[PDB]
Amino acid sequence: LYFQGRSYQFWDTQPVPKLGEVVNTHGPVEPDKDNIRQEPYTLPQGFTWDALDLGDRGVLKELYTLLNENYVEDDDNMFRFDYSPEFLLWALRPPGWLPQWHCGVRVVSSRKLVGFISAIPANIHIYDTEKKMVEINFLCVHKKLRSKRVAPVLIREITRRVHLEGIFQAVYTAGVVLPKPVGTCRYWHRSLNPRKLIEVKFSHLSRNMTMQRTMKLYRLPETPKTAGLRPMETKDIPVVHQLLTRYLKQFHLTPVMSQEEVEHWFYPQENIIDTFVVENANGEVTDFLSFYTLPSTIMNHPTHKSLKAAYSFYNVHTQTPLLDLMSDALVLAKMKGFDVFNALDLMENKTFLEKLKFGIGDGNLQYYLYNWKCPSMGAEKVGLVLQ
Ligand SMILES: CCCCCCCCCCCCCC(=O)SCCNC(=O)CCNC(=O)[C@H](O)C(C)(C)COP(=O)(O)OP(=O)(O)OC[C@H]1O[C@@H](n2cnc3c(N)ncnc32)[C@H](O)[C@@H]1OP(=O)(O)O
Ligand SMILES: Cc1nn(C)c(C)c1NS(=O)(=O)c1c(Cl)cc(-c2ccnc(N3CCN(C)CC3)c2)cc1Cl
Ligand SMILES: [Mg+2]
Repeated sequence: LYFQGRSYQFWDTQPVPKLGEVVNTHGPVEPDKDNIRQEPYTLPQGFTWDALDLGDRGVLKELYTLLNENYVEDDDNMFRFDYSPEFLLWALRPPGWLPQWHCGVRVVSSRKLVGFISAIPANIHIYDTEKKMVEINFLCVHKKLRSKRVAPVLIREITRRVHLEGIFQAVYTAGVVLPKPVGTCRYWHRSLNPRKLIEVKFSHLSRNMTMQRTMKLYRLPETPKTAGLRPMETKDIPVVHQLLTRYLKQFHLTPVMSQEEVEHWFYPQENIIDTFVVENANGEVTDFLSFYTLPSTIMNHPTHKSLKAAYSFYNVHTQTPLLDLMSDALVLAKMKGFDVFNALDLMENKTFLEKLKFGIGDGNLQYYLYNWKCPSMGAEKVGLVLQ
């Protein structure tokens, strides 16, 4: 059985392994290029490239609107991600960000923004190799421009722009199956406000249960249990960096963060990123938990307009049991007004998902490397979370 809906006209031309090729080697698919195309790729007539300065508030709003109206939706068209402008700044301007890697497509005549793709730099540990790579995210084509082969042009153009800076590998996640996943993860969900989630058909009411009984089943403590939990502060930057660096060594695909990157990714910003640390009776920070804020717009519901979701980010345990840490994460999310807590089955997350009453969801998230041939891994060896 060859075809399963995709004969990969674009992807078969790219330096990636074929779907169903078993990989036993480790290394690049093609050599580092010593001459790179200087000219942007040709777009269809009436469209032009534009590098978006997200420090211009109006341009940031334009990107916000493109994504708010055209980024990831569920298959029944009830929910769409609603990344805030300030979130987008957090995700797209980490240390080493470049304006040319905020790659937009605009209509020539009206200047309307109809396409986007982004690269951010990251050091990536893949098995026994550490490479400088980029992370690709926020690939989006306006709904009215769909299936016109614009996505391959966006992909080739960010590839060129990244090659110009001397980087020849990338890491990316998507919901679609492409040549070739290095790992596959599943989304899991922990109800915090089950009433609302049942009302908007995110969850279903179980066979023999009432609304009041489902509320009781998912009821959480009013405050966390772990001794010495508190918000991350500036003084915790070094130890958070140390804890994460050491904790991530056990996995096979991880970021390798500088202290400035740890500051950027974890230092709390209201309604974007939350990090809590465990400072013990000695004064030592031994664990931390983190989650980011990503609501989804709710279409076609009479009462509820926004689904408030917290996403598990990086959780490091050395002295507090992981089960207790995540229990505290759920409590903190509840306290802050989240409707649901989402997590993937990567890292050690399978050790707590069922025990803490997460339900499995519909969506697979595929992890990919560009121009790096290595064996695939189980979800539990994946130690990388992209927003
Ligand atoms: C060294 C540096 C390298 C840097 C680059 C690294 C690689 C980066 C790779 C990008 C990582 C992105 C990370 C994220 O942001 S993942 C999030 C992606 N965004 C969305 O899902 C938002 C909603 N959907 C859309 O806006 C559009 O439908 C998109 C833009 C996704 C496709 O637009 P459209 O629906 O109008 O289609 P087309 O006619 O233009 O093109 C169809 C072709 O594109 C292939 N396709 C479809 N979806 C994806 C996808 N998510 N990754 C890679 N390829 C994808 C498809 O197999 C086909 O190719 P082939 O089957 O013929 O081969
Ligand atoms: C409440 C809700 N809102 N919405 C819009 C949805 C679909 C749900 N249901 S869901 O919670 O179970 C869920 C969730 Cl969050 C996300 C995805 C998904 C799918 C494909 N790509 C991505 N990304 C791509 C790139 N980024 C680095 C990572 C994101 C995410 C699928 C599901 Cl099915
Ligand atoms: Mg298109």
